[PDB]
Amino acid sequence: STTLFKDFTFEAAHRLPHVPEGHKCGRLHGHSFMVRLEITGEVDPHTGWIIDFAELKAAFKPTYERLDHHYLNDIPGLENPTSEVLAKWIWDQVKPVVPLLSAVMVKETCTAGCIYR
Amino acid sequence: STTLFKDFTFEAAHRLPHVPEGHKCGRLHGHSFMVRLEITGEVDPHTGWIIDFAELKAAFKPTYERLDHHYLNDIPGLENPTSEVLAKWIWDQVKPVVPLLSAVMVKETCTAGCIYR
Amino acid sequence: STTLFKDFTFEAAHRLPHVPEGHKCGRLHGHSFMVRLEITGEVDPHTGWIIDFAELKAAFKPTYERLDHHYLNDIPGLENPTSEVLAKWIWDQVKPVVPLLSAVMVKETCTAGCIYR
Amino acid sequence: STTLFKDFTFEAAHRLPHVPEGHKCGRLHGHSFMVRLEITGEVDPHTGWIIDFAELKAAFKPTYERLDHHYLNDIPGLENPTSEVLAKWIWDQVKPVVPLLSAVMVKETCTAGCIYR
Amino acid sequence: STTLFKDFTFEAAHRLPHVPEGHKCGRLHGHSFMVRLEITGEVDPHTGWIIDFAELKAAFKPTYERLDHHYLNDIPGLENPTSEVLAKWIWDQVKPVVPLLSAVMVKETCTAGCIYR
Amino acid sequence: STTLFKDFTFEAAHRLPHVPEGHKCGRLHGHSFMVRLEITGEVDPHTGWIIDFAELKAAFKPTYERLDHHYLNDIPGLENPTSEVLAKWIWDQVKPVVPLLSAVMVKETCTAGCIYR
Ligand SMILES: [Zn+2]
Ligand SMILES: [Zn+2]
Ligand SMILES: [Zn+2]
Ligand SMILES: [Zn+2]
Ligand SMILES: [Zn+2]
Ligand SMILES: [Zn+2]
Repeated sequence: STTLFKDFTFEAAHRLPHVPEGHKCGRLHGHSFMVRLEITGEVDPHTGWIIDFAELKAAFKPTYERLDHHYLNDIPGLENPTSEVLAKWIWDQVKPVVPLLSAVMVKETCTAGCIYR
Repeated sequence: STTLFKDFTFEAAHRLPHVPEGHKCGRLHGHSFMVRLEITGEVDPHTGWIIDFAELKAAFKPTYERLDHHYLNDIPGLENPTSEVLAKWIWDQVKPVVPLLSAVMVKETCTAGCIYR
Repeated sequence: STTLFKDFTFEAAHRLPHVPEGHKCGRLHGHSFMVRLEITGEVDPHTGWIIDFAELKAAFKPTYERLDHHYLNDIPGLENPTSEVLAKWIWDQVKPVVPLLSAVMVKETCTAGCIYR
Repeated sequence: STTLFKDFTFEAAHRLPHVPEGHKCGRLHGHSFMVRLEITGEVDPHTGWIIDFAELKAAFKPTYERLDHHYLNDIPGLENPTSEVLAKWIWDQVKPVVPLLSAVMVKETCTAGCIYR
Repeated sequence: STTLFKDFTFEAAHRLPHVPEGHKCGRLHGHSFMVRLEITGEVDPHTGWIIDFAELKAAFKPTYERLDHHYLNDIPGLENPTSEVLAKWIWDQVKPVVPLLSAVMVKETCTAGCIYR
Repeated sequence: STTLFKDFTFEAAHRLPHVPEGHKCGRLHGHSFMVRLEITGEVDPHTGWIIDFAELKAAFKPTYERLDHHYLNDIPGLENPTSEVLAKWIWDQVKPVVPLLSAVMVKETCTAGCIYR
């Protein structure tokens, strides 16, 4: 009934393979992505934390490193790297290392994002 | 399971008619409104999208074009143009042409708003 | 269902008493905190408001005045003033004087927060 | 050289009377304006300030009063309330009571502004 | 004197060819770029403007459409697309069509940019 | 010529000890500060940079680690930690190790700050 969240940003290149022929999103293009990891459980009586942040950064780092300053399409499972797919992919990578993960949000621009539960 | 949202902003004038006599919100005034449209449903296996963003831009244009750089009180329904009523009004114009709309959020200033579901 | 929310910022010092000895969060430090108060209920058909912002500002001021330009550890209950605890603590001061309160959000930095419902 | 700046926002209705017939700016609209007041001068060796802020807030207050939650065009000197006009008008009102003011910046939208000196 | 500025954002891929072997910036990556164009000139007595905003949108359009949703390295003059080269290149495409232009600010990420001229 | 800027944030405590009896700024308090370092110089013909953004972090690291998650009053030179004094103090710590530094900006809150050259 308490939730935490943490934002990270990464710089990346991608393109959408399944859009019609002219579409601007089929060009190779890039963005400053924002990812929000959201976490839900009990507040620890001694530490007063649901989770240490240094834990959360450590458990995300392997996945973060694959995304940042990379080309998304070269990453297995991101063959079609829209926000929807990216956020599912991210959940799939993070959830088995962060059991208390309750949601992933991805934002490609400042005016548009996607949330996966 | 998956949600998407898209943010727009318009510049309009409004004033509240039902506040007490000298209240600042009863004077002719303006804001940079932000509106957020939230969509929920199935991710298409092939496009990797819930909805094309261009369908949405197009289905909101007419309602948008009515709000932007206008005086709100002169639009039928926006007689009492608080944030609450305005989010409800946008939902009401928008839900018929975007069946997957799951929420409307209105912000009048950067420090306050309202969400209608 | 309609939800309102208002955002406030205060400047404050704190430190965490229960982290291990090296840790940077055990040092005397501070932040620009953000508290989001969120309210749920019925829109008044006459005023077009779930609540008047003036009643909200007035009901939170006592709590705000305690938090702002202060050292958080010196407030009873905020002895371990993390986000999770800061937010439960704000809910307990505010729920009694704002019965439609539905959530409290606290952010310490721009990239990390906590929500209590 | 040392410079201070302070940012204020106000909400306000306006319209531009000298744009052509169709033009959307010639329709009654509003924005959330941002004004930045910039001040240059000696730092006092004892207080470490160029100026007390409360002395800037109090010296701006009467100009800020006339602008916040008002229709700009009713204000003499603002009959044509473009950004360039509105920043030169604020300097004309503030400069006499803050003789260290060195610039005034007005923004109407988050992406556009104007600087007068 | 008076100064105007207008901000644009474009989404794009690039990478640096002249950085050391392993350097992250030599991978294909991208950013959400910010470009600020700054204009300096006389305010016209009758319109109250330095320059019509959409006279400026229309004049940046061909330079903008080439940068947006594109791969910076394919464009002639941007074979080494650093901030500093980007900014001067934007200058060189725009200056000839916007005589009053007085500065180009390019930003690659929220916390880093460069100003030419 | 060309200017680079890079922004950093740190989380600190302070209090001013030279303000009158009651003043809110004389109480132990904190902010999320922001510091912009600004650098001016030749763009290198081959690298297309003025300075390497990595040589800047390394040279600033020792100063940033003294300010971050600390109480500013304990640091010599910051006896009276106003924005103005702090900006000047950052200049004096950084200029010897970054000779192309041309300005330092400090922001205590999102709505106020100070530039030193
Ligand atoms: Zn994209
Ligand atoms: Zn209003
Ligand atoms: Zn802290
Ligand atoms: Zn306008
Ligand atoms: Zn880059
Ligand atoms: Zn302070």
